[PDB]
Amino acid sequence: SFPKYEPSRLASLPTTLDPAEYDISSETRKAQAERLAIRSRLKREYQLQYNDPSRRGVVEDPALIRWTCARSANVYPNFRPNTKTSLLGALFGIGPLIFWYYVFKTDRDRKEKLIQEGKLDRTFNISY
Amino acid sequence: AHIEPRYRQFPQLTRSQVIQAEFFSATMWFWILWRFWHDSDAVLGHFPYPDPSQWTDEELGIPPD
Amino acid sequence: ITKDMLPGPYPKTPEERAAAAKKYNMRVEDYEPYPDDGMGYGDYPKLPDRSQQERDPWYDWDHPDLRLNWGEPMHWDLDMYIRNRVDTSPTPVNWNLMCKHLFGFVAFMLFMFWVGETYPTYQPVGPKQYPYNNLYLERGGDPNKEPEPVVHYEI
Amino acid sequence: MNLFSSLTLVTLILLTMPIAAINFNTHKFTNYPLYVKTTISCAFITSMIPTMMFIHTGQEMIISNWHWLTIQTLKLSLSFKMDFFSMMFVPVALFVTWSIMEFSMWYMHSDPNINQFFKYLLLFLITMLILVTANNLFQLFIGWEGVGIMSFLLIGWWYGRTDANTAALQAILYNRIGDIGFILAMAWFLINLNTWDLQQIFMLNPNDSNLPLMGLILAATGKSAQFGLHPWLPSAMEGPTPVSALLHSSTMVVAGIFLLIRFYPLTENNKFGQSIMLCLGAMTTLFTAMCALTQNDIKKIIAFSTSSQLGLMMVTIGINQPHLAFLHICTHAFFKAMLFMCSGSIIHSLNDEQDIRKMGGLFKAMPFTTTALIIGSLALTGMPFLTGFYSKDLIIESANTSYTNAWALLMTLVATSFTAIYSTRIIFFALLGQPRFPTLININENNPFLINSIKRLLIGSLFAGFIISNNIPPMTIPQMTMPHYLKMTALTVTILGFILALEISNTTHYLKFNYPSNTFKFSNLLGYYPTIMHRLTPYMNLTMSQKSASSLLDLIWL
Amino acid sequence: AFLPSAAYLTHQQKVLQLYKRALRHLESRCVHRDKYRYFACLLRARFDEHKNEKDMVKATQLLREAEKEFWHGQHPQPYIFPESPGGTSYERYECYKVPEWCLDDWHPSEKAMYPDYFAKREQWKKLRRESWEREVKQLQEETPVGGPRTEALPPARKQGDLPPLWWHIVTRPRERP
Amino acid sequence: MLKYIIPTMMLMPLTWLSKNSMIWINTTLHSLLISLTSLLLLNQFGDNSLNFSLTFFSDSLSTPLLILTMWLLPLMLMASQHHLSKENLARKKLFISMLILLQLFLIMTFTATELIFFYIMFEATLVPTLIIITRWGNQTERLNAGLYFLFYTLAGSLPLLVALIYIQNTMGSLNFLILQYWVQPMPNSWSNTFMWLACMMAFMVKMPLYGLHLWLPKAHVEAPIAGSMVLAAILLKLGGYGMMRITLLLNPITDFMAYPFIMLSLWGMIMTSSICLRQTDLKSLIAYSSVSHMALVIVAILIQTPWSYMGATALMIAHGLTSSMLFCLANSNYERVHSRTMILARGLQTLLPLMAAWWLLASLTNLALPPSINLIGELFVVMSTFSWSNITIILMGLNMVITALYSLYMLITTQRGKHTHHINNILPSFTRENALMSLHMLPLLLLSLNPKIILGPLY
Amino acid sequence: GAHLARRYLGDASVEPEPLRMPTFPPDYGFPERKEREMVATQQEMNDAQLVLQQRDYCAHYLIRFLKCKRDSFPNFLACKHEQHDWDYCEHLDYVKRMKEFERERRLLQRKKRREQREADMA
Ligand SMILES: CCCCCCCCCCCCCCCCCC(=O)OC[C@H](COP(=O)([O-])OC[C@H](O)COP(=O)([O-])OC[C@H](COC(=O)CCCCCCCCCCCCCCCCC)OC(=O)CCCCCCCCCCCCCCCCC)OC(=O)CCCCCCCCCCCCCCCCC
Ligand SMILES: CCCCCCCCCCCCCCCCCC(=O)OC[C@H](COP(=O)([O-])OCC[N+](C)(C)C)OC(=O)CCCCCCCCCCCCCCCCC
Ligand SMILES: CCCCCCCCCCCCCCCCCC(=O)OC[C@H](COP(=O)(O)OCCN)OC(=O)CCCCCCCCCCCCCCCCC
Ligand SMILES: *C(=O)CCCCCCCCCCCCC
Repeated sequence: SFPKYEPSRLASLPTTLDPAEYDISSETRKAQAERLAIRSRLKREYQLQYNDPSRRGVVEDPALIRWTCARSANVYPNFRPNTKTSLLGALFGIGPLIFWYYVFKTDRDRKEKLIQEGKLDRTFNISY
Repeated sequence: AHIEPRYRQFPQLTRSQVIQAEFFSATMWFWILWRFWHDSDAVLGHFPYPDPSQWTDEELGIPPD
Repeated sequence: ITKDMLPGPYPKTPEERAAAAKKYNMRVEDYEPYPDDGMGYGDYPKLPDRSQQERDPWYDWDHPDLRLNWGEPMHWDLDMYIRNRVDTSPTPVNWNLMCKHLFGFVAFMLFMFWVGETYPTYQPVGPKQYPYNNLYLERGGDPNKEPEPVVHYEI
Repeated sequence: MNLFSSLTLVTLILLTMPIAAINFNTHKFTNYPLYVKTTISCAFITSMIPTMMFIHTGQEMIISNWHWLTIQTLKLSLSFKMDFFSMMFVPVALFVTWSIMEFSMWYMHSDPNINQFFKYLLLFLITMLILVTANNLFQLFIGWEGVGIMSFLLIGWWYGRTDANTAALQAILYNRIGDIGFILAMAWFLINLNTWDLQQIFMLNPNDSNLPLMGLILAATGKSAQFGLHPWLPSAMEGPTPVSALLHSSTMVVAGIFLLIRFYPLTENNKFGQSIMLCLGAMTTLFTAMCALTQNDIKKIIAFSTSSQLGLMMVTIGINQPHLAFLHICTHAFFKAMLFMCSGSIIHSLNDEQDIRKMGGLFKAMPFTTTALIIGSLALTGMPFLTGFYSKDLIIESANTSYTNAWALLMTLVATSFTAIYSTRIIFFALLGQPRFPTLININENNPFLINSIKRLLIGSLFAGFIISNNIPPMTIPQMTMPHYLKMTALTVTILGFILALEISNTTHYLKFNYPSNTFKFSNLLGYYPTIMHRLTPYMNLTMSQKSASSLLDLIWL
Repeated sequence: AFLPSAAYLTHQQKVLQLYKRALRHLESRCVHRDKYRYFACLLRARFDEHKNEKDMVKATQLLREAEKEFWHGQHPQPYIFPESPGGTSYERYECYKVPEWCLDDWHPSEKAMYPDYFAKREQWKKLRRESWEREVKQLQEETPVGGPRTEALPPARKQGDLPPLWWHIVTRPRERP
Repeated sequence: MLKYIIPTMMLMPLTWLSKNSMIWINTTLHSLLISLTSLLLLNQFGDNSLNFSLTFFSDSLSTPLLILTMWLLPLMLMASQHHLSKENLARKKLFISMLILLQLFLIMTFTATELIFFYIMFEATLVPTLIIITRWGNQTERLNAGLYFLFYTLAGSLPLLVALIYIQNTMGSLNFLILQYWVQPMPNSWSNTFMWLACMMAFMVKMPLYGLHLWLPKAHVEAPIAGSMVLAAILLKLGGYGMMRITLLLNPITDFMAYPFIMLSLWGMIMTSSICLRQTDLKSLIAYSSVSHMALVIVAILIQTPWSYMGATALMIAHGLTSSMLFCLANSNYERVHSRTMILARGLQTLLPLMAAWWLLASLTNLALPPSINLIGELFVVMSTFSWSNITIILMGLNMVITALYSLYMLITTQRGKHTHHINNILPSFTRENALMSLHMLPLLLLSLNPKIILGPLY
Repeated sequence: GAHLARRYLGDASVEPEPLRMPTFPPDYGFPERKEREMVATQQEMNDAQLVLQQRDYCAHYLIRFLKCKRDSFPNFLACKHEQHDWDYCEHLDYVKRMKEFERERRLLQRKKRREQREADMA
């Protein structure tokens, strides 16, 4: 019939073409009502501090503080050296260093061999 | 007095903007017809493009052997 | 802020998972962490990788430019999925179909320029002819040496 | 002599004087935009005298007036090159900018940061005439990065809007990718030729100049929106209308083309650089003109128009005809600035409406705007003996009659037809037919600022090609002998484009609803190129910028 | 899906939203007004063919393949209104929308430039601060246990009181400063 | 040099005998007078360095770092006086005394005629900086950085000490003037390989090197503003100064010992710049930018051409000014919103237009807008590394894209977009803060007029 | 443009290639062929600062036209006939290039029919 839309990593499926959006069951009513309840409670807890006149400053958001503490602090104490961590720290850790090492060493050996054989046009090359 | 905003109908026009727009449209077609009447070769062609097959073998030096 | 709202290690027991989902302010069923391979995410919730461009714009947001609320557990790459950056939104044409059309179009235009460079078009003329030994002294020839005679003839 | 160099420097110092005025302020201004417009009018009048006394004798010079630095063999001096390119570009740029600022005194009147806007626009003009007059690569890099940064600041003018900041950072990204190649060219000339000055580059005249010309072609790709580094020029329509009119149609975006025209003695002795310029220009002028066929925002359509004209400029450099390319720059400035001004006059009249599907019926509502939009479109397409005829048609008259990549020529002709297609598309959806805009008509254009600002570029778009092409000296030999099917090529292809697009436009009144074709989905989503690479290349950067770079290596292992 | 008041979309709301998005994307496809108006009555007939469908599972399936029809026939760049999200003039003046509390940080030499304005702003702030504790003690006795269920707020009940959480909605910046 | 050391020491009785409301004014005044005095060091010559005594000398490498050092003290006194207002008066004088003592150590670190006096003053600069960072850093969480400082002491300064004592026994002197004329070529041997690592790794960590930069986005974060200013502006540049002195003795083994570390920097500036695109912490973003700019100075010293030394010392002066101004802008928002989170306070051009102008100018100098000396240093290093290898321009130019990308992102996030609603303590800009931004930026802009005084001894 | 089809779709053996031609001697078929006279002196076009592409066998018309263009300032429409003279003689130079091309094509036809006559006869 029709071409079915293919989702991707950078092209998500729409809300309309997802089947689980069309759930009518009461457990989905419970989950949606609890999400609405948590969101309404957090909205109320925010805008009681936001609309307060006696507060003049920053309504601190512990989800934001928790996000920054996860992006900075929680990186080392939850590390475990295993096969996956060591192989991925050896691929992107000492891989491209070795790559550019052999590339630049090859080109510099080529250029040195051409200079000591009188081949490289180093005529007007007096700034270096 | 400015141009009043109007609703669901044709807006007010000034005599001056209409005569200037007609004047520059006449200026465009005047300049086009003028330089087409005087040059007539920048669009069509400056010189004749000769036929290579219509040239004789003596001026080109082709001895038949 | 204090410690029992800060992130911790990977949740193993289900009651630590419940304590974290209460800490991260979300349902326990939605709360899934990153898998404990040792990459250091910790007990942070694995949000399903939706760009903030995808959100409801007409919704009354706490952070309207971010399309984000107060107390909502943010995405791990929230700095990456802002509307100034990486988007994951649905597109009218499929992703692989876009990649196929782009690669076929670009490679076919490259191949057609290679074909036209292989077979160049020109005019039914001879070469352009210049006097004075192909303009020898004009093109940087030395005045002491004398080149071969470049003589052109009438036709 | 003493007149030429003096008024040359007086033009640039006069352009810098309102910057000192706006920086030394205490009062609230007695119409500072009028002051900057008066200053740029007088700077135009000032720069007219060196241009006239260049047309008299051919008088070129260099003003290496201030010694700045000496790195052991490299004497970097403040050096201004007054040649044919500066003498034809400076009056055209000042005339266009003067019309853009008299436009902006009407269009940008509601903006409370109008003095900052005119300040930034003057800063752009100063950096651009630093670019086009520079005699070494360093001062040209100063003007180059200056027009890049003022492009950033004038795209992101409504800095609260997310899309404007996104487009501005996008333009900076693609321009710095071009700057990779510009710095490659500077590095090559400093190492192999011991100079950044143009004179020693041209006098030494190197033969192995493939690598610096590849650097310059990458620089012109980043700057003139060639294919691969193009989409920032359609993205850059998120800035205001006089920004897109002055900067991103006529003045800034020709600077990569100007960089390649500036280095013509290296390109005329390197056939490989000519072939790469020809292929890249034909690819860009095909692709952007094809994308312009199926768009609905009028600023996007005219941005694809100016990028297709830049691709055609790259084509006519690539056939070793640089002076025709620069004549096409000086020609293109007038009618493309006028087309953006008339489109923005429609936009401001129709209460910030830019989508052409809610326009129409403006032939008799906005008569002067309709007149000038038709004249700008006909100058764009190559109507006989408008200004766009005196360069672009000659481009085709040298693109046919030369040792040329054949497919590049065929795509050049397809682009020439597509120009007529999107031009009559603009005239169809925006001027013709019956109205589609909402019901409260506030349509008005009777301000002498708007009318005179479009009027002077209208006089330019009518007469300037004739005047300039009869005032410039020959620098090549014009190829004037060709068969009649080859002389009538560009006109016939343009009229075929008009006929095909009129048939397309008259298929829209029919009461039929067709499913979208794959060509329509390809050209409407911009060859799928800003949809993929703007998602994929950031993704593969930023995860790699977080997972392995920050977290794995530089927080745990190292 | 994601809404402030309801936790979901009703089937009636889904039908109306799909009808509206279909007409908008259709008007994007069908530029001219008489042509769109003809196809708009045709599409209204197509939507009113199965308006009277009692079976909600069958109506669910019909709505699902109607979404597939709408996705197969959508315009790639539909007409977005300029101040609608995705529009060309959208959030353009947000750089001009200064919050009101910045007036508190002015110097008194420029506060004295507008005497009536700040002399009235003092009693605006007075009104806010004597309304705040009354509307807090209003919200604390009406909110159920566990917090409020939905994000909607109750109005001002007594005469003389003000509605709760009102200051940033009333004193918000104009859309064209 | 004794006309500079003695006024810097007289700033100690000036700061301890001053009246309690006058101790910022007096130290700022007399340190600005010392910074005006600091221009007498511009008596340089095209052949000879300015050689004062047996203990102190000044070529055109040490002179601009001295002027920047003596200029940095009044700016640190301006920057650090707000958040010390509720401090005890005696603790405030202790802070000012540690700043003065750090300047005192630095201005005879850069002029050290002999290399072990350079080592003593070089490792003497760490102690007042340590005390400033850990007594006024507003939070101290250094569980991983203790082991890294142990790694700095093991792999760094102690092999340098043993190597300098070895040169003292071999050459008979460590006078740099004598070592200009008594230098022997250091040939290929394993003894000379460990000699090269001992002479270089202390300064490699001080730059910092990529992979060894683990301390710098911690020590910049956990510090007060004066500590971050002196770390970014001067204390990284001790490594580059020491490399440019000690690479005299390391020829010609440097010509094959530079190849690993050059890779570590040429890829490293690709990574850390990219790291700046994913920073939640603004101060950490400026720290990783400092790593991404000192990688070029490492490469330019290791390739040892004239253009590379000229570009490296110009980049050192320019980056000192620029990154010090960036940390001061980060503090001028942190003193209002009380958090370093870069996504917290947005849209600040709607609220602070002149401060957003300062953000714009510091970003344009950060991304090397010509003709600024950031670009002059960047550009000359790029030219010299093109002469080293013609492929490296890619790794240069790609860096010069990403260096632009995070520079404007830092501008776009903090200053542009929509303002944050729940933050209402955003005060207008104090005249102190704008004066601090101008005393950073206006010298940096005036040095574009006359850059020849910051291009080193071989201009 | 038909010769492009003759060289690509046909054979390139009989079509003269653009890059290196004439492949035949200039006296081959021409009894006592004369040279191409240059009218403007080398020093005269040296002082006129002409482009190296413009110093062909008819640059003297260009020198007369540029002297007229300098001397008729500001009346920039007063020297149309000198431009016409230069354009007409450049046209004649292009015609001579066409004559060289047709000469080379007809001598390659002579060689083709010669070897076909030799294959038919011997
Ligand atoms: C030794 C004597 C020398 C004398 C000559 C002076 C030499 C240079 C000195 C410093 C120049 C900059 C000074 C102003 C900037 C800083 C303050 C500021 O922001 O003020 C805004 C304010 C105006 O704005 P506002 O509306 O009132 O309020 C701010 C707004 O709210 C919000 O602001 P905004 O967004 O509306 O507007 C900000 C705008 C934003 O505009 C931009 O960001 C655009 C800039 C980049 C693109 C354009 C330039 C590109 C490069 C080309 C030009 C340079 C080379 C030219 C040479 C020929 C070609 C090679 O910036 C400007 O307009 C600044 C103009 C000058 C910019 C210089 C380049 C900065 C870019 C980064 C570095 C680039 C390379 C280094 C350049 C070095 C030049 C020497 O200016 C003032 O009030 C002026 C204050 C006094 C200034 C004194 C300057 C001299 C100081 C030195 C003292 C010692 C020597 C004695 C000389 C005394 C002379 C009077
Ligand atoms: C209203 C303002 C105008 C001033 C009004 C009041 C004064 C009246 C007018 C008369 C002025 C005085 C007489 C003329 C001036 C003095 C002339 C003179 O010899 O001066 C000595 C010199 C001339 O140079 P020099 O060659 O003699 O010496 C150079 C110095 N050494 C050799 C050590 C390197 O300086 C000047 O003239 C300074 C003015 C320069 C003007 C341009 C400045 C541009 C700054 C840009 C910075 C970045 C550059 C990057 C680009 C570099 C190139 C790529
Ligand atoms: C003549 C020779 C021609 C040679 C051609 C081949 C070489 C060049 C190849 C193409 C390189 C450029 C294209 C890829 C990167 C483009 C990134 C970009 O522009 O992102 C834009 C994106 C927003 O775009 P958009 O989706 O339109 O936003 C509006 C609505 N959201 O904005 C964002 O998402 C923000 C992202 C911020 C961070 C960017 C991370 C990626 C950085 C890419 C650097 C590329 C460096 C290349 C170096 C090459 C060296 C040789
Ligand atoms: C042979 O055909 C010589 C002409 C140049 C090459 C072919 C160009 C074909 C396209 C141009 C003419 C189009 C006429 C509608």
